[PDB]
Amino acid sequence: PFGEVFNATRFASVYAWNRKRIYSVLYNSASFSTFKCYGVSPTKLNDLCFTNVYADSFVIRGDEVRQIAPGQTGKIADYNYKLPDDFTGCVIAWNSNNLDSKVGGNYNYLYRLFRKSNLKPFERDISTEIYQAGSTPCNGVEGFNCYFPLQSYGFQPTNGVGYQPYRVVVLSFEL
Amino acid sequence: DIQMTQSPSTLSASVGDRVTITCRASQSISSWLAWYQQKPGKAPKLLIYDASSLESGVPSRFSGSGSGTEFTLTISSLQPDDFATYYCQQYNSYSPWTFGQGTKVEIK
Amino acid sequence: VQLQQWGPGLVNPSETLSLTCSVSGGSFATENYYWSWIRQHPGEGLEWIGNIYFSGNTYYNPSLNNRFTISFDTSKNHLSLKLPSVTAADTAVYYCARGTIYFDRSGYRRVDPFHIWGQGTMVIVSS
Repeated sequence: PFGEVFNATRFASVYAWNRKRIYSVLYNSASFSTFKCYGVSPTKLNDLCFTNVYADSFVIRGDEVRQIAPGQTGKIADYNYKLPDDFTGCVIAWNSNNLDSKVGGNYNYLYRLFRKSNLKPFERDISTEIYQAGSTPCNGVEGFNCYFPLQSYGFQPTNGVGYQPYRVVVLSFEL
Repeated sequence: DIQMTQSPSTLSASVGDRVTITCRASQSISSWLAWYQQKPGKAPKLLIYDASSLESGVPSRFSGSGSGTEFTLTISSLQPDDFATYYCQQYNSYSPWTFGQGTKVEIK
Repeated sequence: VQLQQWGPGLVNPSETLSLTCSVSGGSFATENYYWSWIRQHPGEGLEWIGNIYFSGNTYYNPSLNNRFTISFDTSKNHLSLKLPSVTAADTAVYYCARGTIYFDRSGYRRVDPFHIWGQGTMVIVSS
């Protein structure tokens, strides 16, 4: 049932990506802006069987699409999502400017920032915790080096194509 | 097999000016071209790929376009950090990969 | 991830050159990546030596007279470059890089340009 995943209305923020447990309709379509697979060929997917098929979905900025790949680096890859170096699956993305774009800005979707340690492959950190700081306790923001660990996107109806929102879903196969 | 040609060999400009560079190929290539920048005594870094795709983390003032046998690299507004050497490289699948001659930019 | 290089700084005018490149925080054993060697003569452009893929396949530069050699070392997870009988024209900087391989929607196989580079190594031919 891929329709539940590729046609849902509510999506999750990148710091709290959603996981699901489970082809010609996919690779014959032309709406998808990006379509890349690692370790396997899309045309050969009908000739194999697997026990597990996971689907992960979230929304990110258009400029950050390149970060969803094995061996990449950046804020999203370091603190929000991370693929192994021997990943096996596909990455799908398409423009979503007609949705998730309100006059004045959405400020609904968030992304983590100022984390202290890089994430391990396939893990999520969702709880808003005490603010990142130095050697001094912090319970607010006054702390000139104290910062709230989350930030919000500023999606608006008019912006550069690089700043428009994109919906992305990642498929994983394992037996 | 395949060969390139860059021009101009040397270029002079000033802060805020417009700069254009052209990379030409001997035979048609299906947009498999990239641009690199190298500072004196440092390893290069990637700016453009597929002749039109921008690299992650590089400023938006860089742009490129073209296909087939003519390509261009354009800088909208020169900054003090944009004075360096630039090279064009192609990674076609039917011939060995090769680099360009390079072009240099300096302050007027 | 970081790449480190190891090599001799001086070499006699007719001897064997040996370089080594490595990685930290990862591993070479992966069918997603590929490696290459680049060199640059003093005050000149860059030159491409060749490529090595997972499963040990290789692809060299025809312009060069297949003097070079690229190979893995699974006992140490290193990659090395070999050049015997060096001459005066072998003084340059040498780089090791990495890339990525993926499949297209149509089913073809494509490649990405280099995106990780080493610090380089300088070698001189003594006498």
